[PDB]
Amino acid sequence: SMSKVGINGFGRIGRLVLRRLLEVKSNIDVVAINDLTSPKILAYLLKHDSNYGPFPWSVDFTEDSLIVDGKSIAVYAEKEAKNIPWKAKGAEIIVECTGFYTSAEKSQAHLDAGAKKVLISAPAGEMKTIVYNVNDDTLDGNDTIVSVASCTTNCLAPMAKALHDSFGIEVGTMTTIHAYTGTQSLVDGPRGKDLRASRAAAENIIPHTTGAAKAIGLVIPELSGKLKGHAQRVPVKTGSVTELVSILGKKVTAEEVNNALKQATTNNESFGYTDEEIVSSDIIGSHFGSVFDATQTEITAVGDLQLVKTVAWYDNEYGFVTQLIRTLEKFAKL
Amino acid sequence: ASMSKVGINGFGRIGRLVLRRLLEVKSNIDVVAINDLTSPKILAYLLKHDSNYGPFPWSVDFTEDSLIVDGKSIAVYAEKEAKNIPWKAKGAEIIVECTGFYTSAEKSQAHLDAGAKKVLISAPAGEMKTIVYNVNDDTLDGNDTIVSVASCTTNCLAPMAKALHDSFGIEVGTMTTIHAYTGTQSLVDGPRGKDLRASRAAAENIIPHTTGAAKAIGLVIPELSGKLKGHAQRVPVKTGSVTELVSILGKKVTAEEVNNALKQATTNNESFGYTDEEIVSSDIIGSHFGSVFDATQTEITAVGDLQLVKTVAWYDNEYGFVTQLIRTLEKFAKL
Amino acid sequence: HMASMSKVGINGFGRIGRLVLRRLLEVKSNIDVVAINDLTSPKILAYLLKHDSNYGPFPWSVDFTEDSLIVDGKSIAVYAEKEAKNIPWKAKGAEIIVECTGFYTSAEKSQAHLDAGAKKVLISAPAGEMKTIVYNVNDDTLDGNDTIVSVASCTTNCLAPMAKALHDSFGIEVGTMTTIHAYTGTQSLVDGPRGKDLRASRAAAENIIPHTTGAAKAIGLVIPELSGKLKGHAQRVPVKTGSVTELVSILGKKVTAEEVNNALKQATTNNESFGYTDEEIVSSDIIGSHFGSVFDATQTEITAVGDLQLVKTVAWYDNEYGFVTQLIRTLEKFAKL
Amino acid sequence: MSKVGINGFGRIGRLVLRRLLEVKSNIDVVAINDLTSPKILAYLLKHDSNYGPFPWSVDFTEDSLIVDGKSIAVYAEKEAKNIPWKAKGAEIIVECTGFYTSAEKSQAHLDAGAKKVLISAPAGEMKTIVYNVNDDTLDGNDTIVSVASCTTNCLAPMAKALHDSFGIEVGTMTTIHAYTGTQSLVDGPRGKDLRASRAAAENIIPHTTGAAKAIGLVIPELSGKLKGHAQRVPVKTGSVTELVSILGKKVTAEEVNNALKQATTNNESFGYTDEEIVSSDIIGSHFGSVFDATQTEITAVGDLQLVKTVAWYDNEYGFVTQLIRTLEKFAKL
Ligand SMILES: NC(=O)c1ccc[n+]([C@@H]2O[C@H](COP(=O)([O-])OP(=O)(O)OC[C@H]3O[C@@H](n4cnc5c(N)ncnc54)[C@H](O)[C@@H]3O)[C@@H](O)[C@H]2O)c1
Ligand SMILES: *C(=O)[C@H](O)COP(=O)(O)O
Ligand SMILES: *C(=O)[C@H](O)COP(=O)(O)O
Ligand SMILES: *C(=O)[C@H](O)COP(=O)(O)O
Ligand SMILES: *C(=O)[C@H](O)COP(=O)(O)O
Repeated sequence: SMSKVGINGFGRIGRLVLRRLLEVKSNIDVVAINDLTSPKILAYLLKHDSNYGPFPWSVDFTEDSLIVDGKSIAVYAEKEAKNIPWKAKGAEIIVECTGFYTSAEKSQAHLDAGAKKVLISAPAGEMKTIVYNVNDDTLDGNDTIVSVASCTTNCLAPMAKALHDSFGIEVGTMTTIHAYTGTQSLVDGPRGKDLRASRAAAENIIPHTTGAAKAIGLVIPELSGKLKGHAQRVPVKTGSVTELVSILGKKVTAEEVNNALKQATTNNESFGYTDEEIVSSDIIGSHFGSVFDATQTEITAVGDLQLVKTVAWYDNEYGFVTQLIRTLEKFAKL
Repeated sequence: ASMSKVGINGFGRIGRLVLRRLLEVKSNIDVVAINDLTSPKILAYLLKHDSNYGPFPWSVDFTEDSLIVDGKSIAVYAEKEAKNIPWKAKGAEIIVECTGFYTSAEKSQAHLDAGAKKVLISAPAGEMKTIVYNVNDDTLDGNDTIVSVASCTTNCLAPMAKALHDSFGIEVGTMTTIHAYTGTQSLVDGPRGKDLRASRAAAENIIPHTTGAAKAIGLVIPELSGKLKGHAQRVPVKTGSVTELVSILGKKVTAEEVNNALKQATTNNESFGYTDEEIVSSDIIGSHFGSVFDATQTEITAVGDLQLVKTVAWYDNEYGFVTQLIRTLEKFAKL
Repeated sequence: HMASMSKVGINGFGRIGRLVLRRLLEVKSNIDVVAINDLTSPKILAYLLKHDSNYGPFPWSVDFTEDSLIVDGKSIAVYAEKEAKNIPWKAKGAEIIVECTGFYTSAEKSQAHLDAGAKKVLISAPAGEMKTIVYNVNDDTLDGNDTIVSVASCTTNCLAPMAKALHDSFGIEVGTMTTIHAYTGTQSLVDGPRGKDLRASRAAAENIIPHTTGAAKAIGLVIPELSGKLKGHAQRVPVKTGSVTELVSILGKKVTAEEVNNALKQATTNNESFGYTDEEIVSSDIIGSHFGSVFDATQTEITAVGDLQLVKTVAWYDNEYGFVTQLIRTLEKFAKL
Repeated sequence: MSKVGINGFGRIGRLVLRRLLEVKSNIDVVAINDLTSPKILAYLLKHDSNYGPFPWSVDFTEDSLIVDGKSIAVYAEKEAKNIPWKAKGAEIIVECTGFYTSAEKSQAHLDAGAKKVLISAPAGEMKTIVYNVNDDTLDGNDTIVSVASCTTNCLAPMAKALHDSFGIEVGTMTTIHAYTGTQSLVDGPRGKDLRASRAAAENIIPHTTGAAKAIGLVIPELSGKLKGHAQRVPVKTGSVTELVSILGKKVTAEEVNNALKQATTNNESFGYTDEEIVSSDIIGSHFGSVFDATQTEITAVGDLQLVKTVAWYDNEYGFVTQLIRTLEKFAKL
């Protein structure tokens, strides 16, 4: 199985990818990173993290590398992926974390530079799009470029899968109350063409699109076209919650829904359950893609018509990263 | 000539804003007395200096037993029990009850025993007339003595639900409000009555919470009782909130039809605003509406003959709701 | 009679540039903004002008065309030039440029606006050793031959009036300042590279972040006698606007707190730039201030053992709008010289 | 003495328990006194917005908490004198309510049958301990002692190092300090202090600091020579103290840094950094104070010199580590 990884983009997701590989003592080794910033600044950002605290392992750097837990990781600085020297240290699978290569066509550049596979940390149009412990069995040995969808997709999918398997989802709409992220603005000022993205993120509730609305239908194809949604971005640094309002294929009670979800979470490393009265800071550093919260289930029933609201927490950074890593570990062995 | 002399019980966020709004609109209502647990010095400091709305627009001073606001005295009483408030001293006739401790007819009766004639409660207060101005204020009459203006979220939800119900019918619906933190919550993790989530640091968390709209809505629009449920997610913004409603309607619709219907309902409506601008919560701070419908967030999800309709309205849960309280107060005084 | 200059162009319609317009309209200035240069579309600029997270809705109407804003019914041209020398300032006869981008903070750089047809430039930031004005501290150093001028920084505009008053009353022998300062656009929203400065890379709304300010170092431009006598820095903190500067000085006289506060009170009298408070205010109370600086008598502290004395004085400032009111007073006088 | 009681299971009290378990202390917490139900206390112990999930099991009964399998009695007395500390034999009381910050007030716990009291705050004229500055002042006859305040625990090691190396002639400090429970969530009455009434997460708020009164008890040669205050700001925990001093010697920055570095060597209470840290990096710190050499500043004109030195502190967990050090020593005297 492939054991050598390269990371393109050592931002929030890239840095956490490394952290989680080390934490689970993966046999995968990160051999190289591509990013335009100096090793000294990357080392600083690896070592000190506003959301997750001090890095658990030693961190140092040289002019062209980081040294992490005594191991050397090359730092390349190519603006175009086609130029990254992935062959130099034998980088086989690229975790593409920049946001600038979110298509098969764009990520082909890494294969052209000598890698064997690419795992894209975002939705990436019409390609295999995997939420681990939902549809990771769709992968096979011939796949070369795959997506792990988005954080919100990894929250929504397991919950949608459980409801669909138990009851049928006829139609549904989701809203994620979502921690602010780097695509937003610190102060009011231009942020590309999206007006709301221009607004001070830590001072506002901000409506925003969600990657789940396009990606969910690739993950659970029976639900393609049956689900829409969006986000409200709010001033918490990480930790998010997805609410899904569905019409189901049969009549249910709150207990029945909660039981079905509890069953779906049993011995499921990707999908957790809680009936504790938690809040978002309790999900920070979670090792699930999604934690269903039985305390927030609500059934609104008027005869033949019933609306079912189900709610799951997710750490949009580290939780989603644990999912990426599960998918990567499987992807490497194919 | 109306029943113009008012007393405020509870000079907190809502009480102080009551005064600010009455003065802003040059109301004929005269606030003649306040009851609160704290000194006039402290109440004057809080009235003058506001973290959400800025400097008070009028002069503020105090004496040992009064505030002096724009040169007009307001008596300050410190009675923990409302039956002991001497409302007759200055002739306070209508009491704006803003403490949270008297949210029923039986409790707010104390003000009437203490010599007031009417009470308007700034919160849901059980099975009593419960008014969202410009939704059901025509249900008030001259015999009402204790009435509620529901909650902020009810004032946000009701006009949007009334419009949809009138134009399309609502068969069933569920709401979530993404809601600014309030004084019922906690600064640091620590006990906060019986509710476990209320104990958690409010400016550092998304905190699920119950909403007053969930019981108050079938009092305001009786055709909808039993048909809506909902809750809140309390989040770290200081004021400014947004209510999402997911409904099944009585007919099939397009987003444009929905937006047009809501736009028509907002026209010449001082309580209910409309936007198709890409606003965010800070833009609703200081709003003079109870609710502002946002056409940019309308979403129809349809499969077959099944349709879910998501409609969204903003509200300033402080000042916006207070403008509604004041409209209701002004009418109640004239009855 | 030679009329004062009345037509302004704004280079950079960021926070400062937008607030420049706001303040000119609020004061019903004689000065009209006739043009703006910025690379962002009029649609987005109109959206940002109309809706402000810090100051609320714009008080006048706003609309736009593909190449203009229409503000209070008046058209303002919008150009999109990357190089200042290419801005067509002569089209609407922009005479004074308010240079708000941060990319032209020197005489050499800002003279490009003169090449582009403007007559004078006022830079909204420190700009090396050029004429540098804190209004009501050293604006009487301006004259008719000044063509490119700086208004220093917000922190300079906070520190200087307090330092001037102390220097004039008592003497400042040496001093150091710390500003506990609202976060700004030069910082980061999430932890990530922000040029070469390590602390600027850290999430601004989630941290106390030490940061430079040249305010004290270059104070000799504004108060020559204090050149080289002051140092300081900032702690950037999670408030959206509103800041406070503390100055610890060795003075040239033994003083009491009352004596310090009285001298500062006299300095703030009939002074539209420098206010005084003895109220127990907090940062949100300074948001929207029309002063450059507001001295707070409640925070004065004298620590003294024998002849050894330290004096702490503290002034609030709205690092956005308050600083902008200073920029506008400077601009109005500059226009008449 | 090994059996402890906690009066007040707020931020400090819960973290006292957390740290005691973390260091595998032989101290045994046998009882807690707080007006809140065990249900709610167990929920707050389990789930912490600043430090994350509690690392041990937590359960409860109507009158107890069960922590890592061990029962801790929970009493609900509003007056300390009525707390029945003799029932489980609580000998040393960690007094964390803020309502008994004097000898005369904390005497109540001795009348209630405890042997000694350690107060988590300044408490007037009593022995006031910053661990690794003056913990050698404690002896076996002391019955009521203070661990000063978080800011004092930050300031003291920095002031002792400067004073020992250079002399501090006079100084003034400002701490840029995380908001705390004594402040207000929304603008509204908060006792008599006007600034405390203001929304803490939305403002810079000038405030007193415990270090102003306590530092002279910790370092007696400096009594009357230091003053200061706080600016409370919107971070949940993590703070930073700046001290501006007139020293008794002329110095360079490197000389100051070096002197500080030496003071932090083999010193479990006082850390050192030359990295470009920010406040979130101090959250969870196991020091009372971390001196930051990157912020050192020397301002000199002629033969006048001002020296600015800066130290980080986790005002919650760091200070609690110092409290625990002092408690462990106090229990053995
Ligand atoms: N977002 C909002 O704040 C909001 C919006 C709509 C309605 N409300 C509702 O209106 C009421 C007040 O809310 P608030 O946010 O102003 O609370 P607040 O806590 O800011 O104010 C409560 C005030 O009442 C005073 N008080 C408490 N008990 C009292 C008593 N027994 N006698 C006299 N004074 C007393 C307090 O000192 C404080 O000044 C509540 O019923 C609340 O549900 C609040
Ligand atoms: C998580 O991937 C990131 O915060 C994007 O959020 P989505 O809501 O999944 O688009
Ligand atoms: C408004 O009344 C106050 O914030 C309460 O909020 P609800 O969601 O209306 O209870
Ligand atoms: C104000 O100009 C801006 O926030 C910069 O702050 P300084 O502290 O003046 O550099
Ligand atoms: C720490 O003890 C608490 O936050 C008090 O702060 P001080 O600045 O030490 O009073």
